[PDB]
Amino acid sequence: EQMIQSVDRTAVTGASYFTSVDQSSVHTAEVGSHQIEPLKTSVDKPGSKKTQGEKFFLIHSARWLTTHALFHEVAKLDVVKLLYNEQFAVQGLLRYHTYARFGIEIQVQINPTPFQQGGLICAMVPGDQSYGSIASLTVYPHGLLNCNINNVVRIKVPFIYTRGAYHFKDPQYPVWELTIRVWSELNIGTGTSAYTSLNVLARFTDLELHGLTPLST
Amino acid sequence: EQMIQSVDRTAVTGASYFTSVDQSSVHTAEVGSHQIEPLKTSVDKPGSKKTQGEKFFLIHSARWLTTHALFHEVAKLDVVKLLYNEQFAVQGLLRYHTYARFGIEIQVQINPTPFQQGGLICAMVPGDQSYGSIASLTVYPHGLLNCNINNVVRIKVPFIYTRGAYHFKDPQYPVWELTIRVWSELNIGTGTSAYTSLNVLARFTDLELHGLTPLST
Amino acid sequence: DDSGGFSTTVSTEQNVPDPQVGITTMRMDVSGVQAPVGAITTIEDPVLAKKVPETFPELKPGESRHTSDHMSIYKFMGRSH
Amino acid sequence: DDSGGFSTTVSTEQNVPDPQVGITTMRMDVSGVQAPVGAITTIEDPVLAKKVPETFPELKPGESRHTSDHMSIYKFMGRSHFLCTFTFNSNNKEYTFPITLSSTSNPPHGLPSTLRWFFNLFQLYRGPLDLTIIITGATDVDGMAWFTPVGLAVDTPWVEKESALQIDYKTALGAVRFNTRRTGNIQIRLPWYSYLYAVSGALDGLGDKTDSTFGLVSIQIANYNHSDEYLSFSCYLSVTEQSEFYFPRAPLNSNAMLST
Amino acid sequence: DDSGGFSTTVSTEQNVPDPQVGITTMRMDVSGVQAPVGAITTIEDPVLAKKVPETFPELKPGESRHTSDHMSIYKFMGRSHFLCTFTFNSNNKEYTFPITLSSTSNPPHGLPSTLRWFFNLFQLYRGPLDLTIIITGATDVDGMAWFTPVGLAVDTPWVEKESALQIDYKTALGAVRFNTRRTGNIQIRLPWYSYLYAVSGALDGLGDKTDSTFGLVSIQIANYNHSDEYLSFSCYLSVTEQSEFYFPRAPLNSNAMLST
Amino acid sequence: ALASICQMFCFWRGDLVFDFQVFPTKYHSGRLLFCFVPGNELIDVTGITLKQATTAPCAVMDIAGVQSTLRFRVPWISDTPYRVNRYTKEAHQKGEYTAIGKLIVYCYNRLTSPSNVAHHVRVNVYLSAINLECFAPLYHAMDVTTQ
Repeated sequence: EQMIQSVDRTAVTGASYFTSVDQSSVHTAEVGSHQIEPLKTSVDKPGSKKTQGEKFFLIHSARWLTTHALFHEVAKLDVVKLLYNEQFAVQGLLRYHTYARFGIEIQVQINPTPFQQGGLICAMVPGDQSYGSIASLTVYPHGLLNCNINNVVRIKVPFIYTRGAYHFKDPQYPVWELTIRVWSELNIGTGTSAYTSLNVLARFTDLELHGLTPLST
Repeated sequence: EQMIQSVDRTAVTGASYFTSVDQSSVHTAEVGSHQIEPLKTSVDKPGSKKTQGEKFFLIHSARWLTTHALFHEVAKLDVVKLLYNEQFAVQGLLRYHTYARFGIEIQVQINPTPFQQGGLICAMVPGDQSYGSIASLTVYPHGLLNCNINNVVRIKVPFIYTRGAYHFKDPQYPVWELTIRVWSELNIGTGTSAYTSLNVLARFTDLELHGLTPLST
Repeated sequence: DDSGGFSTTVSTEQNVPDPQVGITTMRMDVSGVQAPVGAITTIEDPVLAKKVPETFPELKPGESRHTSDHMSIYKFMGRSH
Repeated sequence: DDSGGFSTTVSTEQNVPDPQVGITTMRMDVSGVQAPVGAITTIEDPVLAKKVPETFPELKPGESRHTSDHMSIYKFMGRSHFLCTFTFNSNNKEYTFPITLSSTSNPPHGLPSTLRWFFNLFQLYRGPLDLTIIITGATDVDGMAWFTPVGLAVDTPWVEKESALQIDYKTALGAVRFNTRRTGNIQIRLPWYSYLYAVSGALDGLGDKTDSTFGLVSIQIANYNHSDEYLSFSCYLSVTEQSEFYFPRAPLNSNAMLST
Repeated sequence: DDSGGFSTTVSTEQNVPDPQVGITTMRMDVSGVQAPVGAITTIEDPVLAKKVPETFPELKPGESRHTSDHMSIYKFMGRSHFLCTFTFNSNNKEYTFPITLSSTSNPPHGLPSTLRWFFNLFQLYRGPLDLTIIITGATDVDGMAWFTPVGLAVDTPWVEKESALQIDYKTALGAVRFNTRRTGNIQIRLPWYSYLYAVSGALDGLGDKTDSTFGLVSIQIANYNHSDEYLSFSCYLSVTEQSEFYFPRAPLNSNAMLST
Repeated sequence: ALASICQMFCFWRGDLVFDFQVFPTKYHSGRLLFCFVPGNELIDVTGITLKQATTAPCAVMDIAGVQSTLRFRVPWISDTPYRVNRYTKEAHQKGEYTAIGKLIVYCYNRLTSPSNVAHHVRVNVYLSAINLECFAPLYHAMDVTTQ
């Protein structure tokens, strides 16, 4: 006896997170095939999680002035909360995911002219500063911006927090607080520009993302 | 003679697409290190391009009715244009990138009761249908929805287009057009439900992305 | 699948270009003395639509008696129009 | 770098924990007869701030003359330190106090003295604790204590009031039952039961109410006839060897350290 | 089959006890990169209901970070849970309460809270138990306790009345004799003496009065001068490692779980 | 059974396996969409349309077939290693949550059927657990949850 073929009714298909359970289903119909280009229209690296979500972003832009006293807070930043914004390309990854754990890397940039003088400490403070001493900020990961020596500081920190991941929609408390204090006042002679500009660049390192979700906010 | 160390002034840092050229720069300060969890807070796969951008999405939802004549167009879809939307998690990848080349996979689902009868052809048409015959749709990648046999069709197609990539902000012309025609009319007896529901699930395969960009629209 | 897609069903290509040559040639009988298993099919299923259609007994139709193959594109459209 | 980051500069870790032992030991001269190359540095550069500071010639300072190392944490904080004290004024009453590492709490409700100091040195705390309660005054008083993890139903903290809960709900969490005639003291380890990774001591506002509470120890006493004298309790916390301390913070300013 | 029964269908066991451990451990990914063949099933067929359910891709959830496994029975129920409480109002009186696994008994006479819950999870119970009694209030009170298996002569249960029996009949069953001055607590294992295979907790009518009673613990106190304060007792049951639990039942509806 | 064991413990984690069983005839037809929306259980999910809910992890079952059941296994998605039994406590506290999300059920395609068959299909929802870890015993009598 010969066997005459027939459709295979029940099948299960899907991709990533989704699933399809069909009673009546039937084989899928491909055409063509994936091709590689001999001549690349766009030579830059094809976008991915690491290209989009992990790049540098301009968080905050402030100015350090001669009328700021000692221990004045030049810029107070909630770092992650500012990275969650419509402006920054990391959003499109974060807006659709519930939870994320990640590192952070800060780059803070001043531009004093050599005729000015002063200093700054820029420290990464988990949670909030709470109480403890301003003198002791050197305990936290930090760097000292000195008008004489360096105009650039860089900081790299892992994920410190009391839970598994930082829920962006309804954030429990800010994971990091970046605080910029006048470590020694800015001083000038006559005619020297009375300020310095200050900018902050932040990005994620080792970003993980969980919980796809329709919630728009 | 002994050498006393000193700061290395000029350095170049950056990540992905960004670059920093500093004259005054200084070494970066790490703390801690990346840790792996012995107990996973979220067991699902960590999000990436392939989890977010390539999943299935509900494009269009229509109904095939007994009063649609032969060759009636049940649903006309511009597939990619509907995938570019605030609702769908692929957006956050597409909204920040200029160009993309990609595959497409369609799944079209009806639910006729065995007391109805009729058919459908669902074909992927590049560009526009233009003129050519409706009878000949079987040339395009397609599948035939038959109330007797299958309620599910699946289609997989590569990137067919006259350029390198489909620019989403100002799209030249639609890459794919999905057209659902009444291939033989829907017929019922007395009392049988007078319709069928019809839904479409589309996703990208082998998605590439180029051109990060601040343009919000 | 590379994109992360899975399924139980076998994914099979549809409408492959150039299945056959447009000139009559041999490359006995075609179908016969067995059965027309190829005369019943489900046209909706792309795995079953590639089944070689055969219905009655038939013979191999010899060789075509001119050299060129007029159903090639680079011949037909080679003629300037 | 894995994240795709690049740079020419050498990335070097900053403020590594436990560089040296806090006891004097040998593990000749320290510095001398060469130069104080270590006496000029750029403190802003984290590569150059790890240069061993040396200025004058010096000698190795022998061995310290006692065995133990008092600057270890598991020794120093092993000594049990004061927490609270309270007095029942009436029979058949319950009292519930949390262990709250938050510094927003000012004593008598909160951590006083050294505990308030210690739990603000670092960001995260994860692990069990040892707790000892000491009883004063009235005798022939039976009492029950039970430990309630956070989020579960419990009576209003830092308040003495009659029980709102069943004897069945109480005993299910586990309970000691003591008599102030026979013992007069108790020492018992508190488990680490939390839906959280750790419990941070420095937090504000919303996150302060949940993440900063370790758990609520409660005490109920019955058969207290107030014809007798006062009944005083006191609590003292110590740290086991299974506790872990993470990511040092800056210590508290002298105006934030209170006492009881 | 031995009984002479035949069939084509494959006979497959249903609801096997202890499929998995109740602690997170590893014994890569769980499911993925293949298909969710496990996401479609016929729950009516016992051969197809044992198919490991899997739907999406998932990862192995590491190891659980505490040692013990709290979903074991010999751990969870090892903690001793509340049973009853009672107070003598007069000297030279006896009190007798049974250990009755029946749920027809509604507390204060019966099993309350968790015990009432636990002994209704399964059909049969066979083995010894550990019992601890805790004494409150009056001091300098000697008392005797004795365990009486079922069917043997015993005074009216759940009732405080003067003894009907000899000191000779009492001491023959074995007895502790304690003084509430010195101890204030007792912990003692109860033997399994039964003419029955086990003692079931869910039964009605006739079979409920015999098969559901484990045994009757009694307590007699003498030298209680009621010029003193109240004398309170309380009892807490726990389960040894020689107890055995058989044939799981359906747990109690939320209207049948009472508290004390 | 799962609710009666898990009511006695403070903290629970694991995978919860929802077993859906339709009771159709062979002549009904239709599709359901079962969506999992990771978050706390107080998030307001009733405004989500159907196209938006295909973002979240979902599964679609067909009513009439040879298999009745679709088993929806919810992966563990949380920011904390555990969740907590809060129903003992009186009012709600942000940050302290029992559920890992809400499970929405839509009507993906309508229900079609002849005249002489019932116009609706009842659907049982079962519940079980796999990879379960619970600890910290307590005592609580879990009350009926009305939507």
